Amino acid sequence: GFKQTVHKLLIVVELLLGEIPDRLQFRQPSLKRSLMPYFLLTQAVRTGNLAKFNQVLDQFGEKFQADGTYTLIIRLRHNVIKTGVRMISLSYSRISLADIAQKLQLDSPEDAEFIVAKAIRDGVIEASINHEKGYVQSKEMIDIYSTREPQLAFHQRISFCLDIHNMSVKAMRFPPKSYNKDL
Amino acid sequence: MSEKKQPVDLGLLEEDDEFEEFPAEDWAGLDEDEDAHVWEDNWDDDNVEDDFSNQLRAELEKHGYKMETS
Amino acid sequence: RPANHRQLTFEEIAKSAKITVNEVELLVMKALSVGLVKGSIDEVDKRVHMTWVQPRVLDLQQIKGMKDRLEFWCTDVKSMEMLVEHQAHDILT
Amino acid sequence: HGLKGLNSKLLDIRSYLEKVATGKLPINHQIIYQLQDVFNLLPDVSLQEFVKAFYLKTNDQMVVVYLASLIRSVVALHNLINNKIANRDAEKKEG
Amino acid sequence: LPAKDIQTNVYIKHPVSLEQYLMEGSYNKVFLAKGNIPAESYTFFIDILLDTIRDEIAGCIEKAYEKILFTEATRILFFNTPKKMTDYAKKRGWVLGPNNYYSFASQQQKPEDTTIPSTELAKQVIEYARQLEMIV
Amino acid sequence: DLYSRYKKLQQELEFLEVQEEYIKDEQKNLKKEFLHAQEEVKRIQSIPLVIGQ
Repeated sequence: GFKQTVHKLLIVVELLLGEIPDRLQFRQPSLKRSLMPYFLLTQAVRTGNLAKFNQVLDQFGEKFQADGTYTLIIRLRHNVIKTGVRMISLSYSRISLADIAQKLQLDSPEDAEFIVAKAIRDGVIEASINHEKGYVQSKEMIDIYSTREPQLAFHQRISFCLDIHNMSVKAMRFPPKSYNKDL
Repeated sequence: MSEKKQPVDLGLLEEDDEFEEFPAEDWAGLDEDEDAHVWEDNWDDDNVEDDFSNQLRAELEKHGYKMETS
Repeated sequence: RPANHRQLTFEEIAKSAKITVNEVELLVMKALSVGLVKGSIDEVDKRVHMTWVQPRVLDLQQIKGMKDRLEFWCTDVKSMEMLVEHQAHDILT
Repeated sequence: HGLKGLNSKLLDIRSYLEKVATGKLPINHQIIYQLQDVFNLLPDVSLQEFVKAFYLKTNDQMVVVYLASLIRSVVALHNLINNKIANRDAEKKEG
Repeated sequence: LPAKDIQTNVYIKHPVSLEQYLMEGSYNKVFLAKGNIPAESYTFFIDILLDTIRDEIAGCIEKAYEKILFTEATRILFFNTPKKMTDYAKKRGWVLGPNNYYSFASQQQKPEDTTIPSTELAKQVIEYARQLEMIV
Repeated sequence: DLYSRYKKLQQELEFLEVQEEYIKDEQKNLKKEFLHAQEEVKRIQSIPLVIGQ
């Protein structure tokens, strides 16, 4: 009954990164009714339709926009295109001028490479900016560290995991002392 | 403290007082087909289902016409 | 050159032996046929990788460099021994 | 072990380097060529090919991590159960 | 700030719309919207804001991960006044090729020799014998 | 008596604090003796033997 706030704000701040995990493993008839008005828009984030969903939000929006100051939703109204272009980063490399530009509701040469470059300057993605005949290419290498500097990759994973599991070993050494303390 | 849950439960009582058993039955129209089904798969099936609810829901009957045209 | 990219190319062999590029394969084949060198090169573009070899006469710059690299190895093993044993003896003993 | 090699090598190469410059009465200098040869048979390998070997030995390290964490987590059963069932029952039955 | 005081004036929603455009980063809408501001006398201060963000916009557009051609800098950059190619030649300190901007020192770093991380792994093993066997 | 309990108690602080490294020595040494006697009674069990019923 209380975790609907940390879960609600949790998914609200999780859908900003483009990947929004819905309610999968928890079955309780409180977060369902809490998420019923938010479900249409949190499902509408991934598709990323600007003009339609812009009217869909304020259309039936009462409580999630009446929560106050509409800050993160007024940032979401222009974050739809950033999560959409991040889905383009999860999509193929070559960017066309009509197919994918018309698909992204943005048909112009300047703002295409300009806003895509605004997504490149973030640092969360990887691209190869090259201009040979006018088209903008990208290497989009999202290959994981498998056989690519593994020791430096999961080195901190081994150190941190052994630190947490080792302080858990302390957490299984001390409670036995708190057991044998009285006898 | 466990005492701050009371006003949140009052907000849940207000949400329950908005519609009286309207989302339970109206949403139960789909829950009767969703009951006892793994809700982990209902996120993908509901994702593609709601994604195709606008247009090109089935699209398999149209491929037979799209073979000669594309 | 004992270290620092021992890998080389046939340009130094052909330049020092004033021989063409067609005979360097027979030259290294004879070098491997004598048995004084065991060098096997996995190159694609022409390269010359070598292995164990014996001077058999003398080298003074390799005596001084032997003292340099030898003292360096000794002080590095000593540095690792004092480093690991320093706190290791205090925490484990 | 580092002292076990440190006293030997450090104890030998000092008189060795002394007899290099201050030596006569041939000490079989012929074997010195094999000495420095074998010493130069490891010319500071760049470790480029052995990276995958560090991935193998470090993967075995990960196996030891999972064995230690999981097995110790199994050992925590009897301790983290007896600590409760013994203390609360001895306390509730003490008086 | 959304205290619902007026909410209908262009100056109340101007900073949040300009800051949201800053989150988008689109400079064409700001330049085309320069003449949309009314006779309100803070337009020169808006030009001061553009003067203090032009270093970040021009700095981010000239990141040059691989390479960029001058034909895009003609439109994206400011007017034909050679202030950017002069000040940025003494600020960035890069090479000027045949009407092209070259990018060096990009993903040129050589990987490690695996010697130092092996030493810190040995120290981590020392800490593993420490924490695993300290109370004993 | 009221203010003397501090400095008088400090002697108990030292007397109880001195037992830390002591119980460290006992817990580190008596397990070494435990593996000494453990391997000593383990090596008694020899392979050459007679089989009964």
